[PDB]
Amino acid sequence: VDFKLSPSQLEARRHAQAFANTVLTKASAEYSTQKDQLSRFQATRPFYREAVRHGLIKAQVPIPLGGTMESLVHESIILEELFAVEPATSITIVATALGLMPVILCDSPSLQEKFLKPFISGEGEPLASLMHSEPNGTANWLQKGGPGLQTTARKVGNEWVISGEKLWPSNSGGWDYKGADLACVVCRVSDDPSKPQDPNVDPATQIAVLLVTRETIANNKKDAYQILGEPELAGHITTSGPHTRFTEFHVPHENLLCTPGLKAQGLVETAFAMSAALVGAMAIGTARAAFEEALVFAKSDTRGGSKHIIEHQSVADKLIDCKIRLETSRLLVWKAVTTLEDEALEWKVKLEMAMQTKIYTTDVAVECVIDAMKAVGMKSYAKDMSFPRLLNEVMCYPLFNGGNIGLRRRQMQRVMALEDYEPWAATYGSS
Amino acid sequence: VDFKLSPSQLEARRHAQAFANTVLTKASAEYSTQKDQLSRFQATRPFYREAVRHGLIKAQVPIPLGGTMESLVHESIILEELFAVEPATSITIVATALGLMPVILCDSPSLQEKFLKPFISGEGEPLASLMHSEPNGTANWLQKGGPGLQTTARKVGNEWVISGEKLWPSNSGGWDYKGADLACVVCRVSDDPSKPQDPNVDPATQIAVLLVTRETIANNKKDAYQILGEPELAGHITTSGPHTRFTEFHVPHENLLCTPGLKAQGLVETAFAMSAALVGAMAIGTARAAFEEALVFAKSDTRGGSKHIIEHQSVADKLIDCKIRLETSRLLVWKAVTTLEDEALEWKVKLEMAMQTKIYTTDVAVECVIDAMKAVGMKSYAKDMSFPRLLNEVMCYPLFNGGNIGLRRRQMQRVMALEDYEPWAATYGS
Amino acid sequence: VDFKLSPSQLEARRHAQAFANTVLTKASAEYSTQKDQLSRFQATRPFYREAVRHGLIKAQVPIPLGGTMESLVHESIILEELFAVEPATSITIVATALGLMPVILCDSPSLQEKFLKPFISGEGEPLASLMHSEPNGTANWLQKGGPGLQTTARKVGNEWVISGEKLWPSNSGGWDYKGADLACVVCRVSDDPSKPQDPNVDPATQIAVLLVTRETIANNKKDAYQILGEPELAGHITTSGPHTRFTEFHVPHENLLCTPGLKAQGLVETAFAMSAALVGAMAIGTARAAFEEALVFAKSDTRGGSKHIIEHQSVADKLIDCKIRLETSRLLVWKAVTTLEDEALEWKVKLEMAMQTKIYTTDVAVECVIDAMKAVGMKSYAKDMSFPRLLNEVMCYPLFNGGNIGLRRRQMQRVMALEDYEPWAATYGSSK
Amino acid sequence: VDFKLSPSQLEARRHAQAFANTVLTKASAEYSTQKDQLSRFQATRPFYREAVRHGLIKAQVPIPLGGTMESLVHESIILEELFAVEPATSITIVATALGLMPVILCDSPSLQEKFLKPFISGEGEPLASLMHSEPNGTANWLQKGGPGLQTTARKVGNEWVISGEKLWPSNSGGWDYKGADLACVVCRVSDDPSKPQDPNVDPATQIAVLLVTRETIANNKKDAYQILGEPELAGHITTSGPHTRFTEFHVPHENLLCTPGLKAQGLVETAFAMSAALVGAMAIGTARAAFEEALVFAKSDTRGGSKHIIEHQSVADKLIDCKIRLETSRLLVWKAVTTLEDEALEWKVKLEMAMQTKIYTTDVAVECVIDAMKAVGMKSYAKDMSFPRLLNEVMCYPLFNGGNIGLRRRQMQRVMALEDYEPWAATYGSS
Ligand SMILES: Cc1cc2nc3c(=O)[nH]c(=O)nc-3n(C[C@H](O)[C@H](O)[C@H](O)COP(=O)(O)OP(=O)(O)OC[C@H]3O[C@@H](n4cnc5c(N)ncnc54)[C@H](O)[C@@H]3O)c2cc1C
Ligand SMILES: Cc1cc2nc3c(=O)[nH]c(=O)nc-3n(C[C@H](O)[C@H](O)[C@H](O)COP(=O)(O)OP(=O)(O)OC[C@H]3O[C@@H](n4cnc5c(N)ncnc54)[C@H](O)[C@@H]3O)c2cc1C
Ligand SMILES: Cc1cc2nc3c(=O)[nH]c(=O)nc-3n(C[C@H](O)[C@H](O)[C@H](O)COP(=O)(O)OP(=O)(O)OC[C@H]3O[C@@H](n4cnc5c(N)ncnc54)[C@H](O)[C@@H]3O)c2cc1C
Ligand SMILES: Cc1cc2nc3c(=O)[nH]c(=O)nc-3n(C[C@H](O)[C@H](O)[C@H](O)COP(=O)(O)OP(=O)(O)OC[C@H]3O[C@@H](n4cnc5c(N)ncnc54)[C@H](O)[C@@H]3O)c2cc1C
Ligand SMILES: CCCCCC[N+](=O)[O-]
Ligand SMILES: CCCCCC[N+](=O)[O-]
Ligand SMILES: CCCCCC[N+](=O)[O-]
Ligand SMILES: CCCCCC[N+](=O)[O-]
Repeated sequence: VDFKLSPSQLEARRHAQAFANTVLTKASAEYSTQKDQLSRFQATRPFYREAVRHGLIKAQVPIPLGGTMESLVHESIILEELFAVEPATSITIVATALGLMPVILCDSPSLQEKFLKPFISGEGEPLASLMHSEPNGTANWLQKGGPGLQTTARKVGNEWVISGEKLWPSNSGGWDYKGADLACVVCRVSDDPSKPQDPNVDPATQIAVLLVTRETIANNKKDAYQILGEPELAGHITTSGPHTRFTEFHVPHENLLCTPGLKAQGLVETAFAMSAALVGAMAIGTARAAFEEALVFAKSDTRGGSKHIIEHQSVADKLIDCKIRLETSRLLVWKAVTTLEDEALEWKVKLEMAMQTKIYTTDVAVECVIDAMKAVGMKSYAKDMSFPRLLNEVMCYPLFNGGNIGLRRRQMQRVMALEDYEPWAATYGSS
Repeated sequence: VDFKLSPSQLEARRHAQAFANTVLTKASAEYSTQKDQLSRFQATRPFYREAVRHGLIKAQVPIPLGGTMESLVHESIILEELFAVEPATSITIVATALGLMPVILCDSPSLQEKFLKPFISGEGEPLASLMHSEPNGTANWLQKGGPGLQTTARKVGNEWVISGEKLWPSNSGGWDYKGADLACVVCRVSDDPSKPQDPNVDPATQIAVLLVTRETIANNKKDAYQILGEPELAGHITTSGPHTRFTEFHVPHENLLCTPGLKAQGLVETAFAMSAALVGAMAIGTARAAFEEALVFAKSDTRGGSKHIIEHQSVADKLIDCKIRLETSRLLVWKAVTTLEDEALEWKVKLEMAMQTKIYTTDVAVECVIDAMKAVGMKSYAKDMSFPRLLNEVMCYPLFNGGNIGLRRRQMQRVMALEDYEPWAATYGS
Repeated sequence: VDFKLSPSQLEARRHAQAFANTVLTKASAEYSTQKDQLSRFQATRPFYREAVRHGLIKAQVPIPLGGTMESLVHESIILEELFAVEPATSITIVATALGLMPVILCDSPSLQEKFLKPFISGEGEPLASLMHSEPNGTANWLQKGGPGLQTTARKVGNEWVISGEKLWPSNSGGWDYKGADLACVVCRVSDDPSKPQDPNVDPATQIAVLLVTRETIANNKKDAYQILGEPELAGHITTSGPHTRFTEFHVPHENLLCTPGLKAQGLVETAFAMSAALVGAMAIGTARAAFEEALVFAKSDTRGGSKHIIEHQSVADKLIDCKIRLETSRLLVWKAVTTLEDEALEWKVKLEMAMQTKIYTTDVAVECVIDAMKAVGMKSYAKDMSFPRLLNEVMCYPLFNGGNIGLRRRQMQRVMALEDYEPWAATYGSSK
Repeated sequence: VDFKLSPSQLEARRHAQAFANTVLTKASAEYSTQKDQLSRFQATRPFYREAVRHGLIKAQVPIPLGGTMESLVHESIILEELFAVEPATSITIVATALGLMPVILCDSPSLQEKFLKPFISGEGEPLASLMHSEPNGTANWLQKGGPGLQTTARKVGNEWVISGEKLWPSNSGGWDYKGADLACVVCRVSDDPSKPQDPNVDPATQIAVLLVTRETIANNKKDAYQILGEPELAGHITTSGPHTRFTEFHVPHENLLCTPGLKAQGLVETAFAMSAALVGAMAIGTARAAFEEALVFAKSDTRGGSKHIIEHQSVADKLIDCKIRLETSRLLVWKAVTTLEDEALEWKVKLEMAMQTKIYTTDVAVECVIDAMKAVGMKSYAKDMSFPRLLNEVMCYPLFNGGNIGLRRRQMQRVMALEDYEPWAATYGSS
């Protein structure tokens, strides 16, 4: 057991820090002048171009697939540094990563070569999006006897036809609402969308993922793909994750990611279990920013007293609790990603580790930001400090990438209920 | 022991609700348009105008002083209902209340008559402000051996001369940066405004409060009263609480609220204890709004499943936590204001109850909002729901009106450490 | 609205303290020497005797029914004072109160006169028990399609025959395992106990409460009522709440408390709702003792430093947190009992308030005790301070009288899910 | 970065498990009949004997010093397994380990050879004790202007004389009240113990450690070493940590561990930093036992309903919180002990990490047991389940080995306040 970083991990840290400090710090000057979410998102396009120029999108794709990702620990380090400075553009990078995951994870070299090509070129500003979430919600998307996903698909000739709505998937409409360069659209198979999901079939058997490109959208009637709105978010105010409607939207059969059913469901589950672990690094970067701002302040400011406020035990208690939350969170993320990379472990073990990580790191990042604000005091409430941004940004984490209450805890609960659940398998090995 | 509300308390609640629903809900359409904190505050002026017309400023003044305040429980009920709908203007009302308190609490009939007059007229949009807070902080303003307050006053003939800076006090600059109608400026007495506070004197013995009106400002040089900046706040984005600088600012001795010393300090302490308890009503309003929005959602939305989400035990657990926080908070605020009204209790007993109340209610209001968001899920994060606004608004409460960490817990700790501390005197008697 | 105590409420507090300080403080010297739960229980008999002689058992019974209970607030004050000193015997008094409740609450004077008689005499050491809990659990007793209570009853002739097992009900076996003076035994009506509960019938419609006394037990075959064991508890080590087996136990029809069904469930729900609120006073007593010991310690010990430890912010923060939990807890108990006493409010409003009260006060008392220990430090861990006892005692509260997780949270949840739920009805009135 | 266990790490776990299961499980039947703390401790003597025979005492001493300790990760794994089953005797082993540490850590091979000798032999039942704690408290022992330690020492001719009282240090009086085989007695140097400590002297400059064996005690008058009493503990009821008075107690100058002053305080601080980190593993073992007992119950009891209790979301949520607390704890412990072993890192980096570890692991192990009990419900309150013992055992951890409130948080606070504090040095290296 070993925690030391290799020279390439230290170089990824250095490179990510440099990118964030030299490039991302310029973003706010551009996006703050914009009056709405899409406009703010479009204001970040030049920084995502710089990201691409700096190899950061290429770094979202494994080396065997033509990318430059070295490991999930490198990835975790990169995200913590990026989110420690500015989530604008950083969010777009990870949303693209998630949207590429179902293709990265499929077992089909031919499909991969085709769809990953623009993401590993080091050119343009290509966007990917995993379109799962819906207006009616998704916590119950696999509930037997439930309505299931409201975005359905049916085969017609050599085409699939998508009917439904999505909401929240980052990058989905692209820079311009003519679509992401690659969207993985998660659908429930249904020959008659007017009829309810069959209460006697396991919903996981009915899942299909259909790949939708800008060409796909161009090849459809104007009204078949419609952006109906763009949520104005509390924080991450420069991301795009619009409300999209598909009406009789046609997709070629060659764009079906895999055979509909458990294999499709498994690809979605895997993709979101990878993101469950990595989202902890985003949570850590945000909360670390809050902790470091409070820390510097408490060591430099006496608040009209005789001593720096760090000398007050109550103030120090808050900073201590922040520090501990950040340390345990990082350790858990690194354990989780290495667990996911471990070929000798059952999926069950990986999934449970990734759920734990998502739940802990995202819940605890909120407490960390709030305790930092309490330690700094009134000054933390005004916009000449980072806290107002941080408080809004950090509250996204427990809710997003599958919220902790409806989704992650339920996924973890199912694994623990299994007769062959081995709580410590990721640590002490299996029996 | 009784929890029953009287006809006039129930009518105060109805009147507050109707005012918030018919008047306050209209404010957002006006202030949302504006580009900066000050402009948003100014867009709010017609609504404060209506608040005066509805008697809500009079209601901040006790009846023996010519106002219409009926009791602190009536007050608590009004604030809860106002903040459950819209803190814009509501905030301006409570800041005025606070700015009036040192005058209300002093026992000088001629000062009360002269300075409370606009606030009991029912006319105009008069503002008050208690100007205590400073750029450098105030948690340590009474630390023996510390620098103390950085706004100082010295007597020069029949006048006092103010040198220094205030930051945060609501309404202080008025609507137009020519000043609030009444400002109570809290100062440290210093003959030499540049020599450090004497490490050998108890800081409480050096406090003075000077009353400053738009007339006082108009009677000084332009450069003696400078507004240097206006914080852009996370929430309560329509309030004003500027950075003010006083340079050789002259105030008549007749505008000295009381004898400098323990008495001036006691007046500030008493004002901030009353606000300590009443800010709990604010936190309850904001947190209640969150809870009720989450509850209605949980009972009417299945989130793509077969049952309303209130049926999921993890969801119900959050709402149960929210409800308990609110219920215990309102009980504590009513106990505190009642304790404050009791002529039989000693000050320390009242102070300590007021401190517990500010600490508890403001800390748990935050948890209540956040748990309400977690229950609603991803939808709570977008501005078509109330929560983004509520989240920012709620975080103000543990930090403001004397932050819990630096101020209220230390006030409470001092009381607990006194030799004659009786933890249960407000309940079982002294 | 008003928080002022009356001369009678102040006297009630004075009396409870006097009894705790002069009588209950002596109990330890007697029970500490005993080897097992039952023996420890028996060693408290003389103390329960004094409590009866002080009127404390008579005080568990409403005035209209021949007792001396003045109100639920009086009761709340008394319980807090008793538990702040010694839960031995105090626990027996409240367990009796619970056992009396289904009778107190039934609408039948003739029944009440007969069964409450010994409890209001001011003599002897009569014990009551409400026997609901079972070895297999009760969180799901009203789950439709579930097994239901495993203690069943059937009418044979003009008697009822009880089959099954109870576990946990305080005082149930009496002082000598020949039975409590009054036991209210909650059963599920079944004509064939070998057949499972009908999954199509609402469990609440099958509930029956049978009154069993020492005579009822003496009139049955010796093997019809067997005590099988007595749990060794972490804290409250002087109570008795044994494991009881009923086998073809015969009870006279005149001992059926009311018509079986929703009415019988309603009496049980009402009794446990009342205790749910009053059990907060117990939690408060235990946690108050933790708090005051820590506080006096912090104000008189410098732990080798120059200043009393109360002057350290982290220590103060703990005592502040304790104080706040106790203050909010008592306010909620008084609001909840006062709510339950209000004739104008719907049951669901009273129930919901009682559930919140049980949940909040019991959870936060645990925190209060643990924080008081952290503030005092290593010294809190040794038996020359009260904390080791307070620690084990306080952990009882979130688990007992209907656990927060399986019972109280679920009862509250059901009320919140109802179409006509009014969150603030107890504070601001109904819109109905 | 790597979390894999080596074959020797796995054998250590297996061995520790076998020992706890075949040996320590039998201790209860023996100590449960005894009527006081000292007799309960004495009733565990045959079990410590087996422990020595199994090599567990030898395993407390680094190999370079003649012991078998392979690493601090091995040690953490051993302690976790032992305390998951039975803290009787396990606690004695650990107390001995702390007692040995000032010698292990000093730079005197001659002292090390002489005094470690019994502990590396594999025979008898030798006990060590680090005697720091006192009747009047120790959280303020280094406060300038404060009374300081109330156990003082002075040099008289070629001997040191000890005046004062100790309370709590485990094993301090040995099996029979004639003394531990080795006690490191921590003293404040005072020539005239009637005088107050000089408020102008830095207290750390006055610390001395005197080694005291059964020999030293035998060579002194009986009245000069008196056991005044033995605390009756809430949990860990089979340990001894008596109240002892030294009156004119004579010690040969050869038994002086090192130069009094900062060197001596340094040794005490290092020994207590190591234990701070390792006490985490004890708290994990205890909390794990609670979690596992609750899990098994939850997956096999319906509590009179139709489904196992784990299917209830509120029960699962408690179990989930327990697991995350345990998982984050072990991670922090392993990170701390490896940080402590890193020769490249400055001491304050190691100290801050050790403090983090002790505070977090001990506070959350308490929450874990109580959540476990709440999940199981009323059944958890009776002694036919483990929870009553575990609840009492777990409450020791936040209070002992330097309590979080008075000691570990202030130690961490002081480091954080340093002008050159580097929060992430143990992770991302020092600048
Ligand atoms: C910046 C941002 C980026 C995003 N990125 C993407 C993306 O790339 N792709 C994508 O598809 N989506 C994305 N989302 C959406 C995100 O993944 C959400 O987590 C997702 O919509 C699910 O939300 P939810 O967990 O609240 O579930 P919902 O289904 O909306 O349920 C909401 C709440 O209901 C309750 N609930 C419902 N069912 C249960 C149950 N069975 N048990 C207990 N409680 C229940 C819970 O309290 C839950 O929190 C993004 C959102 C944001 C804001
Ligand atoms: C909308 C709004 C309205 C307001 N209204 C008014 C008003 O009408 N009048 C007015 O005067 N002010 C007003 N304020 C300011 C408000 O009252 C603040 O609470 C006040 O400025 C004091 O801030 P503080 O508690 O953070 O103390 P600071 O002195 O700013 O201290 C900041 C932090 O330092 C730490 N600290 C400092 N000293 C200690 C110590 N001794 N012990 C432990 N920790 C310490 C604490 O963590 C504390 O939170 C308003 C602010 C806002 C945003
Ligand atoms: C089973 C067991 C084994 C033990 N092993 C040993 C051993 O081997 N060797 C040994 O020497 N001791 C041992 N101890 C004692 C243990 O290490 C205690 O932690 C130690 O006695 C110090 O206790 P304390 O942290 O509570 O400090 P104390 O000095 O007792 O202070 C108690 C409380 O006062 C408050 N306080 C005091 N000063 C401050 C401050 N300046 N700032 C904030 N708060 C303050 C804190 O709340 C603190 O918790 C053992 C005890 C037990 C029960
Ligand atoms: C001192 C003492 C006095 C007592 N007094 C009496 C008395 O006088 N009369 C009497 O009858 N009993 C009494 N009891 C028992 C007490 O009332 C218990 O609370 C009762 O046995 C119910 O226990 P439980 O809540 O743990 O439920 P259980 O049925 O034992 O359930 C245990 C756990 O399972 C889980 N669970 C089960 N079902 C669900 C569900 N549907 N949803 C979510 N979680 C679930 C919960 O985590 C719950 O805590 C006493 C016990 C003690 C120790
Ligand atoms: C790695 C995370 C992708 C951005 C957010 C995805 N999501 O919310 O599901
Ligand atoms: C009663 C509330 C007054 C408004 C805020 C005052 N303050 O923050 O100090
Ligand atoms: C009012 C208290 C009764 C004693 C305990 C009863 N119970 O746990 O159910
Ligand atoms: C690692 C040693 C723990 C046993 C005693 C700890 N202590 O309290 O100092």
